[PDB]
Amino acid sequence: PIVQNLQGQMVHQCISPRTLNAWVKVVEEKAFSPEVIPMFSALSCGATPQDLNTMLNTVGGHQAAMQMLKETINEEAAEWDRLHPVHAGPIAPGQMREPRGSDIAGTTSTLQEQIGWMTHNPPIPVGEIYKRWIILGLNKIVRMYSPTSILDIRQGPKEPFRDYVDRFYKTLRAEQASQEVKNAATETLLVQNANPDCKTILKALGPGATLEEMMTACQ
Amino acid sequence: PIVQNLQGQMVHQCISPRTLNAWVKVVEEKAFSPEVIPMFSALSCGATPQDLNTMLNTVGGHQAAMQMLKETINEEAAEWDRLHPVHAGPIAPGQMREPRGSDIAGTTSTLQEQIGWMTHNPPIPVGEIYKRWIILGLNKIVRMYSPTSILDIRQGPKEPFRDYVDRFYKTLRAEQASQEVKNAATETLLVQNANPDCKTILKALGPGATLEEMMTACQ
Amino acid sequence: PIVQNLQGQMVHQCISPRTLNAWVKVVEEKAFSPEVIPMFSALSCGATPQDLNTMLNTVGGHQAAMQMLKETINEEAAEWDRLHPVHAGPIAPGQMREPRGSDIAGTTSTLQEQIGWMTHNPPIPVGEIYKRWIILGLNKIVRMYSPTSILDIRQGPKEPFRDYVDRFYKTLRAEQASQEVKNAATETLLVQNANPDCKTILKALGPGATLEEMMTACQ
Amino acid sequence: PIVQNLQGQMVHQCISPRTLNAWVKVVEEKAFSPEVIPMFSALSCGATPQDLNTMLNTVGGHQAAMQMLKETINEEAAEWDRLHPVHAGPIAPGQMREPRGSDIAGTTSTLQEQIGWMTHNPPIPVGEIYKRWIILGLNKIVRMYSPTSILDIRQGPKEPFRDYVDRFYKTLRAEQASQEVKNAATETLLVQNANPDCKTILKALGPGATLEEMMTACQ
Amino acid sequence: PIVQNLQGQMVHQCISPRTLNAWVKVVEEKAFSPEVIPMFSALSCGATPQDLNTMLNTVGGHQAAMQMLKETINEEAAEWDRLHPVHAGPIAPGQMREPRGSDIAGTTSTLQEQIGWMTHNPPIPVGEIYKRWIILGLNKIVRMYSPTSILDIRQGPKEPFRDYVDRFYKTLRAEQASQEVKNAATETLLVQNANPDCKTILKALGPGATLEEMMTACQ
Amino acid sequence: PIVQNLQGQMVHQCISPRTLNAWVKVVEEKAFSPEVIPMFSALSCGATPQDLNTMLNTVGGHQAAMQMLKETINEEAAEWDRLHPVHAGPIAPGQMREPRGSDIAGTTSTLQEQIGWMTHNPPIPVGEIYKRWIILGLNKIVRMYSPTSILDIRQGPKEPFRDYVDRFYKTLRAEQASQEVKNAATETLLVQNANPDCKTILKALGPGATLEEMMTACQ
Ligand SMILES: O=c1[nH]ccn1Cc1ccccc1
Ligand SMILES: O=c1[nH]ccn1Cc1ccccc1
Ligand SMILES: O=c1[nH]ccn1Cc1ccccc1
Ligand SMILES: O=c1[nH]ccn1Cc1ccccc1
Ligand SMILES: O=c1[nH]ccn1Cc1ccccc1
Ligand SMILES: O=c1[nH]ccn1Cc1ccccc1
Repeated sequence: PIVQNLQGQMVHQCISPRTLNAWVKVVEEKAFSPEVIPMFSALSCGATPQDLNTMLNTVGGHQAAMQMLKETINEEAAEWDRLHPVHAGPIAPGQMREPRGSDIAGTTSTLQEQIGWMTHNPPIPVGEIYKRWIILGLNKIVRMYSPTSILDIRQGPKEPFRDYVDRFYKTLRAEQASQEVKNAATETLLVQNANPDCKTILKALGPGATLEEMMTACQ
Repeated sequence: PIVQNLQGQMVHQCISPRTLNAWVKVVEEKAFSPEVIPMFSALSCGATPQDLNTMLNTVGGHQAAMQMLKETINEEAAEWDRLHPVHAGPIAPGQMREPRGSDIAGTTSTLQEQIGWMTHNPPIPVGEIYKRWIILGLNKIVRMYSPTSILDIRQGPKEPFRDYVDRFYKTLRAEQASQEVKNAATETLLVQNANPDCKTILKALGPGATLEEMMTACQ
Repeated sequence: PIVQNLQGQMVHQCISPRTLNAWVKVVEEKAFSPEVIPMFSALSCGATPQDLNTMLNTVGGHQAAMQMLKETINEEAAEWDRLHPVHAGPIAPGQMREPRGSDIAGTTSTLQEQIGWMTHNPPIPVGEIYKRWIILGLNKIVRMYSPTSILDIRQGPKEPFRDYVDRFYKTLRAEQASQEVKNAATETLLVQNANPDCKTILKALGPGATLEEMMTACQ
Repeated sequence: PIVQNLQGQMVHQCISPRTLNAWVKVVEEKAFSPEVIPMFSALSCGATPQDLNTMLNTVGGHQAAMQMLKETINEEAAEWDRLHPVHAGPIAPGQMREPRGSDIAGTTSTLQEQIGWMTHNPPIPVGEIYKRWIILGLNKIVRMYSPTSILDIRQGPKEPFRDYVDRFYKTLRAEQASQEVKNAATETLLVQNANPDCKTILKALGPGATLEEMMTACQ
Repeated sequence: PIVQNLQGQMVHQCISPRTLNAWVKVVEEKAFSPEVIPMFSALSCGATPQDLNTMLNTVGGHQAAMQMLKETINEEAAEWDRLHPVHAGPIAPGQMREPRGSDIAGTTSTLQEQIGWMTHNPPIPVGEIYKRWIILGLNKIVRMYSPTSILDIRQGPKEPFRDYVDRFYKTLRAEQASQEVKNAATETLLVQNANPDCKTILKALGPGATLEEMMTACQ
Repeated sequence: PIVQNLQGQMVHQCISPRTLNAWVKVVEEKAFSPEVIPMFSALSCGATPQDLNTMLNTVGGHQAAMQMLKETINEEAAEWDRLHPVHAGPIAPGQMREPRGSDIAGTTSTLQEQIGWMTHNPPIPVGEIYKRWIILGLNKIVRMYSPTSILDIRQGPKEPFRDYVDRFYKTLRAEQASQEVKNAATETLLVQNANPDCKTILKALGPGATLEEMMTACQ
């Protein structure tokens, strides 16, 4: 990653064994559970494109997902090259060349080039641009691997309302519902999918009920 | 988080794998036991709003709780915007814009904006303001998930008084009794809920008994 | 805690996940075994009152003990306020206010106030004063939870003398015998409580015997 | 490894116990799974030739692989000496000698010589040159230890298409297919090797199908 | 402990959770095996008397040993006070007082006094003096807890000579034989205590045999 | 160990709990497997003679080996004293004395003397000289504890050639064959010791076969 030292210069530091192991272990334990993505984002704080490729490449399983992710990165790289075409022919001696999509993705750029871009005044944030592409790809993977439609999350007859709501919102998160839909589902599908006893209690609360109020009501 | 370096400047540092893992593991092991909240506060020392969202978003279960927490944050954001309305229209070039509730909560502000506020002379402490909102939300969750009324904590006939007192005060903590009530319960409900043999001994001590004296008495 | 940096200034640093976890785990594993107290003291090296409250508040069990500890802290705070009454009415602008007992205990003081006191020339050591109160409280808890009187530690007929002496001094430590009594018990209760075969051997050594000499004698 | 300090000088630092243990443990757990190679590359960030030999030499098993790796290094060293012959006879007093292949590989050079080369202005990057040779050798080992031809990865009749695609691309990675072949296999061998029900669905999609679209289709 | 910072000043740093836990765990796992003493010495590198008392006091078991250790420390403190008597009556204002035996042992001195002594030009090395006393005490404990005389370590009839030699020298180490005796036992008791078949082979080697040669001979 | 600080001075730092524990654990898990020696070398990076004795002394088992190691160190110390005799009689006031073999081995020198030598301009590298002696001793131990002659490593009739080659080269490493012999064994003993089916295939390859080619051939 790129970090600041005591002279006030942002400098390269090696990715730590602790970071490398944390990422491989969260993928081993959680696969493409939605909460893996904020973990990836946080473990890749300050990452160069080299560091992002290290993290993705240290994953041993899930090679279907990793091939889909490469396809997404290639789509984003291709859109970058459409928006930001680069001069053909020789670099000005000693000067910074403009990054292409494959430079951002770390496959045609050196670590030295990456550092040069990320530490330019002002930064050309190739690490942050590439991380955006990767997270776009990972979100597609999370949606693909979501096992269950929200339509099939219904409260069991002896299922505590809290356990049902946990399943419901775990499902909406993987299915990648907007916050607007998560906020609004409280006075639609969450009530419809409740068991008869709880649905009667929720129906009676009226509209405008907070989730806290609905959970209190069906305790 | 924001930390101080050797030039005397408060600077951004990445959230550590150790911090990320500590928080996910305490939620896995303890759920919304009351002691999770001081742990959250301490693990989020120096946190930006980005870091607070990372910690909450890395939680995989408990999505009912996480949706209630978003509802609380939205209520606090809305009260902030009532107290501190911001100018519409263009930012003064190169100058700091005033934060809105959604900027404090990290959903409409950049990490660079957050750093700018938190390191301003004097600080606009968006991390501390947002942490207050989050802890307000988490305290509601702790109360909601408290399984047992204090009225139902009664000393078993062969239950050591110490084990009963541990249950009693564990319950009052989750039910979120004020310190005044915790202090005063020693000469009310704690005696009433004691078994006959201990209640007789405590009744005789008189008023003014310390908890230490009551625990000694029923040893 | 408060630590020194490279300019020679004592500065605040966040409590570490390693410290937080060490303390919660020693309380989980050892409860109020006497050796928990030196561990608390060492894990709280440099602690602000905020940090001491974090450590105590991260404990999930033992709420009888934690309520007794609050009662002790309140007694010490009340004695502080007797010795060191503070001016009522407005703070001199920009100047340091004098701490009250509740400021020392971290319930009515800010982290900024605490730092101000602890880093004043010369320090007003609110962290060390509060730690003294807490350790006074924890020592009461250790004594309360000591399960066995020293009168009931007697050497079994096939019990190795060393195993008996370990039980004896483990008991005296929890019962909170002075060093004078621990030193002097070697030529009283330790011999009286020994089995017949060892008591005969120890009786014959004469007075003045070192513990090493008594342990050699009954090997 | 070579790291930068506060004066702006790249300096030697000891290889950490954490790095040493991480590498030995990944070889113990994963052997020559392809993902071991990016892990080796990342754990050896900044490595001197001495550090690379330490990492390889701390491996206890797999001595067939380690002997093949030495053979590869010797081939690369021999090609280096062809491209970059060095002066015979005495070093200019106090001056830097040119590295030979065995100096790059750390067997005939001192740590001091290695540091001298790696910190020269401009660097003679003996650590990076040697790491290239080692990774060339390790890639041969990965290919040798790949247990299964891609021709024998075929979707079972009740095998979820995703599990088949994971096996397929895990196999292509170990067999060390180019990215061009991995990209193009989606509209050849991946369909041919699918079960009848999925092959019918994929045959119908037409050409141009993304992996995401094929995986959606056979969900 | 006392460590050096960047201004070139030896400064106090808190004992680390890692150090505290390492020591408690080695005593839990190894008790008073001789190898515990070099571990104590190394874990207490740079220790103040306060830090040495922390380490000893964090031990929960072995209170017979810990009482013997206090007796040894008191003997050494008493000899210090014989060699180095201190002036009675008032300290020169702002000046360093001379340490007494109980100051060296940390029971009558403050951490500030200890730092003052250890960082004086030239140091009054109270940490190193106290560590010497403690190690003297711990060596007595190791000897006391040694279970077996060297006279009773004899090679079994089907016992590999190497396993016998390991037992022999493990025993001599706990019994606290000088290096002179360990060196010389190779051509006395080690041969006498060998089984008949090995004793015949060793008898024939002649005098002057290295341990390596004796171990080769009886392989 | 000796490390560099920010003023550009090589300074003493305490051996870390992580280093101490890593070494004791590798000896517990691997004994005198050959790969323990590069691990010792790497864990002792920068070590003073004091640190090397700490590491060897923290080993609890293997006291036959540790006594042989002392014998080797004494032989090397004696050869040092032959090559580098030191002046008898008084040190020049305030000046550096020349090290004797026992000073290099840390038994008659202080840590301060060791630091003085290792940080002299130019260094008298007592840590590196002593580490050489120790590794010479440890290599003898590895050879002594090697359980099996290379003559007895023969490919089983259903043993995969790769598993046989792993045994063969694991054995040559412990028996401490030169690299020349390891390189040349590929076209001698490795073929002779192969099973009939593989020997026929290898016999036919001709001379000049790489290990990779032989392993491919007998796959
Ligand atoms: O190296 C890796 N692992 C996952 C993605 N990448 C970068 C990449 C992107 C696109 C095609 C090929 C390689
Ligand atoms: O990102 C997260 N996780 C939990 C809360 N937040 C911030 C937030 C607040 C309110 C609505 C939407 C998002
Ligand atoms: O916060 C905590 N946990 C244990 C003690 N304290 C401080 C305190 C002291 C007294 C009353 C109320 C609170
Ligand atoms: O020391 C090691 N372990 C694996 C490779 N190397 C360096 C080397 C290269 C070639 C021949 C001999 C030694
Ligand atoms: O505090 C501890 N634990 C073990 C020794 N010490 C210091 C000490 C020495 C002698 C008498 C009393 C106390
Ligand atoms: O202290 C230790 N442990 C193993 C070797 N050494 C140093 C030494 C060398 C020779 C004789 C005596 C002691």
